[PDB]
Amino acid sequence: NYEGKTKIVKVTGDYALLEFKDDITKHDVLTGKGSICAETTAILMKYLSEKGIKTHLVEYIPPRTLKVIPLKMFPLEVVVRLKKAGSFVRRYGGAEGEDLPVPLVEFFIKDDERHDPMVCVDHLEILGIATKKQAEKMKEAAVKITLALKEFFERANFELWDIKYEFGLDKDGNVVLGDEISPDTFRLRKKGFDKDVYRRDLGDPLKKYREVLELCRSLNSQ
Amino acid sequence: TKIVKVTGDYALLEFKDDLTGKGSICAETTAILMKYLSEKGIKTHLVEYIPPRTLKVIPLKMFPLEVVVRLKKAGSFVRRYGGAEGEDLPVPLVEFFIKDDERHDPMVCVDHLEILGIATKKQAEKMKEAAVKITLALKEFFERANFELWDIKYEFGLDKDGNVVLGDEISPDTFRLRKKGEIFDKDVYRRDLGDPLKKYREVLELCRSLNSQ
Repeated sequence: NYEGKTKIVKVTGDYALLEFKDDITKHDVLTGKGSICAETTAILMKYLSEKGIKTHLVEYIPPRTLKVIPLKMFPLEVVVRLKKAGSFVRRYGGAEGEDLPVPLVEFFIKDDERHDPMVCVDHLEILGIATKKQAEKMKEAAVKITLALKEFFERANFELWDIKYEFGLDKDGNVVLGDEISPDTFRLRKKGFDKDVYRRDLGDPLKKYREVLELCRSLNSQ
Repeated sequence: TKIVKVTGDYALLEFKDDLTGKGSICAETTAILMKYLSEKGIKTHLVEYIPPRTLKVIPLKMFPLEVVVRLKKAGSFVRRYGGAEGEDLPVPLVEFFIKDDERHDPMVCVDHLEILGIATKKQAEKMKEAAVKITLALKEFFERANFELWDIKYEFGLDKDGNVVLGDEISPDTFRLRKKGEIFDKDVYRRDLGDPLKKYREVLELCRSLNSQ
């Protein structure tokens, strides 16, 4: 099968199973965190799929398993930034939290060894990782999804700072959103304080996850 | 290094040995390659070489960018993505780097240059095309003497009219050049480790010779 850092994938016949673990990356292991991420992923991806966006989710199998369609994944991490934060401020400066004029899409070769080096489309073509067409699809999908998700959390007055995606090809060569969608892959903040936020997070990390889930459940029932 | 100093309608770019005596060689090399590039239709800030270390150049508003063109996988390219050192690239690869020492000159794709206010798609786009042309013409130039260009770095700026122009210099300080069929030797690096100007001298003489010296 295959055991990654936060989840394990097991190919079962036609479909595949994706089990979310309780690990963290301040590495550790919070209890019930896998179930939380599995469910918010399933809620978010369901919302996306009924909109036409292709994702690998077939269904949610409580508590921490997702029935997914196999995909031939790209060794890539596609990040969309709506606001300046993280490695973005450390590389180009700016005000963490400042809005960008438009959504920024960045590619990173997923390679924990040499760490995850950034790449531009030209790189993907030369390294034969993806074609100019696939790359451009992934970019279009990433932004589409990012905006759709942005409007989603918007209903709750929460703002999406940035989020990371991973895509793959299904049995027909379609670009499909794989991986997950949870606090582990995106930075979401209250509409318009560092100290405070940092406090509860250090108090008990599982709190932001619980809050995100409840939030998704809430918006999901409307 | 070297120091630029405007002289009214033009500028004077003085190459300093900054501790050696390479500035003269570097200026002459830059003048020879940059002059050959011009007849190839490429636009550079070169007006003329004023021996032994100055260049009469047209004033330019420089882009805070180091644009790299790789012909073969080497240096930072293999470290980042692996692959065999010296392996030729299907097509030249252009990479952009912001000049920010405090931030370690982060790489930036086109969408960055624009979103960051550094350049426009059209400018970035243009620096790419030029960089590839210059590189190919330079690779061709050295192949006539059995030398292979591995990678090189250029800097561009905008002239008073606003178009992309090649700036800075072209010398051993900006490109990696090896003779085809070179087998690295321990004793050679070592002993010759006392003559830093050696590579500069051979390059300059290489260019003079090719310049139909």
